[PDB]
Amino acid sequence: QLKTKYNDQVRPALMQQFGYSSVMAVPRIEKIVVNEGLGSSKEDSKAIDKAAKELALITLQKPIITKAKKSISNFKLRQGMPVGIKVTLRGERMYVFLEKLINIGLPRIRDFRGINPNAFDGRGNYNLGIKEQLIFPEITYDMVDKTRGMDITIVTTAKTDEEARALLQSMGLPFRK
Amino acid sequence: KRTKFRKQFRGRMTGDAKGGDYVAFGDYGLIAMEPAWIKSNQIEACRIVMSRHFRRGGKIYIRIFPDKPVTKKPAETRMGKGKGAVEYWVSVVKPGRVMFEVAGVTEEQAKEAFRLAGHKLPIQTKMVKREVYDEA
Amino acid sequence: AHKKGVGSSKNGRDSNPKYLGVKKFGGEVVKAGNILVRQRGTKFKAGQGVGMGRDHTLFALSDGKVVFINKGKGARFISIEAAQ
Amino acid sequence: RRKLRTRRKVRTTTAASGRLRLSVYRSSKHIYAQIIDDSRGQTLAAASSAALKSGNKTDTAAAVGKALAAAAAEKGIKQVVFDRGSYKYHGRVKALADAAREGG
RNA sequence: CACCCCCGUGCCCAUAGCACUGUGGAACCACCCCACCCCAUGCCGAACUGGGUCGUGAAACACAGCAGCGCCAAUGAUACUCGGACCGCAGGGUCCCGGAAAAGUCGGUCAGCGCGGGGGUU
RNA sequence: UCCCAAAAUGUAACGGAGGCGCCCAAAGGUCACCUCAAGACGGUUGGAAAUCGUCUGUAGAGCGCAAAGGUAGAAGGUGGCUUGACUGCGAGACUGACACGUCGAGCAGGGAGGAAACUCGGGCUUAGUGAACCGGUGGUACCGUGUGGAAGGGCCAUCG
RNA sequence: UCACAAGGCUAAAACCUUAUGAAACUCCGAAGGGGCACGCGUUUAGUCCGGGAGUGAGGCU
Ligand SMILES: [Mg+2]
Ligand SMILES: [Mg+2]
Ligand SMILES: [Mg+2]
Ligand SMILES: [Mg+2]
Ligand SMILES: [Mg+2]
Repeated sequence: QLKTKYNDQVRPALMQQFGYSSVMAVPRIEKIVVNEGLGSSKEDSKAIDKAAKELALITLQKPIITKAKKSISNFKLRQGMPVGIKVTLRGERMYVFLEKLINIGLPRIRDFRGINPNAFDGRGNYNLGIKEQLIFPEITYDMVDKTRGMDITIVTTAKTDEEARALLQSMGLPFRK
Repeated sequence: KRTKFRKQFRGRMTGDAKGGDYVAFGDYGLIAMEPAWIKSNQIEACRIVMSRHFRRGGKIYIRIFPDKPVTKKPAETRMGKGKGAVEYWVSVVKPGRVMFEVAGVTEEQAKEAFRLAGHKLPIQTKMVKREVYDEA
Repeated sequence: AHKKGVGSSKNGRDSNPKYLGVKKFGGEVVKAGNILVRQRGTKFKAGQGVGMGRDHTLFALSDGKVVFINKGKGARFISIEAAQ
Repeated sequence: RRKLRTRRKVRTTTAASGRLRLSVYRSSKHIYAQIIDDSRGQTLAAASSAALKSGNKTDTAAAVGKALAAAAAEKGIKQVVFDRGSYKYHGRVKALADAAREGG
């Protein structure tokens, strides 16, 4: 699935849109990092298992339990307690989850007009903010307990935001013009 | 005056001025000719004296600072431990060091303002001006 | 028994016997085993034919002549260059 | 990372051993499998694959190990110690050793 | 050391390092490519690891330029000081005689000496 | 442990500061792999640090506790397998008035991890300690009051 | 690392120019001192074994 439409309409288009003398100088998609940041306010031995079920169905990968950096500050801060949940996607698994988004995830969002187009990770990388969860194809209230949100980041081989933004739009990306 | 936080107590020793130019900041300056311990209240006297003389401006640079604890005689003793931190704070001042420098005021408006300040100091001094170019 | 502290604050009698330092110097005929240095960390790291004890102590493996290698400062070595 | 070669190299305690070093550049499909004497900054044997391999690239695995074991035996190199780069000692690299271990 | 060059490895840990500009590709090297199993990711072939071409030298590497930053750093004079001899009630200071910094300044550098294998001089 | 301590060691005071009388069957052995604190920009709980992402990044982190030395080619951080946190010894040193205290290559018996070179007789090191006397317990079968046993003793080990 | 002087700057931390203090700060770093080898020299002690001690209040510069 996909990969060829990524070439056909983006790869030669960019070499004409810009002035790339090589097919390897042309920007790519390194990885899509999915990060769940529960805990702190949701410190439950039950919530850790709950987030895993929701994630291992959308991405179809086992999620790592990114523990606390042993920080003992004034507020609720301690040693090695489970706090956040991470899932790194590359290749087919990245492309399957990315396609599940532009075609199914992204349009099926309430209050949707697009995503913030401003210069994100200055050195050509994108960071997506998803305020909800009950908007995804595998995410339904019929098999879940409550309601939440999540964070996703796009890593591109682009040298600047200028080259990164274009690569995303031609790939299919809604912008609030 | 006194410092914010530190170690508590110290010691004592002497030899010729290390880091004290002549110009920088101001036009005219005041220089120590004898080695001493300049008390906090001793400087606070000089500031006030010079301050009054200039009325408005405050173009006085206090280059010295009491970064040094001194101890004292509770009443008599000797039979017992180390002495009270809280006597006074001092700045070790060796000949050559600039303690004070003035800006914007005239030659005489400074000769006199420093003369008054000298009378509040435990050591011989001298007034200075320009031609001090090591680093700027 | 009063509410004041069991341990009175502000002391100073406290200190310890304490030893250390270099035992054999650059250009010395050592026997095997002869300690060349007593140290805390690795001021001097073990060189050619010189063993390092549990407490970073540096001892001779074979008889010879002590040579010190000061690699720019930070990396220091003691080795043995036999007379045989 | 790059720490891996220096880690494996430093743990190969040089002249204390007396034995000779056996490098391997299994990064490409072109080795170097050099025999280096610790003391003198000199290479004794060595067997590559760049000039003639017979088509093989990761299959030549034993061949270049067998070639070296034979190449060393001529000079009388009997006592040796191996040193991988970041190479986990499993395929292409484990062969070169198992072929030298059996090849003399 | 025929002259160049590339891959390994070394003595040497900044006079060897970084940034910025450039030259390099079908010899070498990298990415790349797919990966079900050896074997592997507290999640993912990013990494290790396995099977190979093209494509592109992009990124990385290699070489070359340059003194903007780092790094090295004089000479002169000084601080200090062994020894000798003195001043001042004291803090402190001096003279002779050798040893002599640190900082700074002139200025120096975009390294140098090896072993092995590979590829070219149509 | 640091300073005093006068760049070898050592050095006093009712001189200046601070900690110890433990802890860990993994926080040990070994073999693998991993690399930190912080800032800037960007992102759902959040919005001061934070779970993530990309740049900078000799260390500004970490090392069970005090500090100093030390340390990323790891002593830091993960895992697999394992108890060398062994018995018999100790060439040669350190250090002390002695009594103590420390480091130790190598040899034997049996092992442990590793493919292997090898490494291991506790912990990155420097604190976590207590002579001797009398006695408790496990082993050993050396003495044993005419003789053979036994009581009692001795010898290893270890507890108070 | 801790302390600190005039100013810039920004929403004060940082950062920049000018400027300092340090037993428990150190990118540096002497003169001296210590170990070892040699004696080109000049000297005259030392070490070990055994007998007998006294001294373990020191004082000034
Ligand atoms: Mg310098
Ligand atoms: Mg002299
Ligand atoms: Mg003198
Ligand atoms: Mg006198
Ligand atoms: Mg002189």
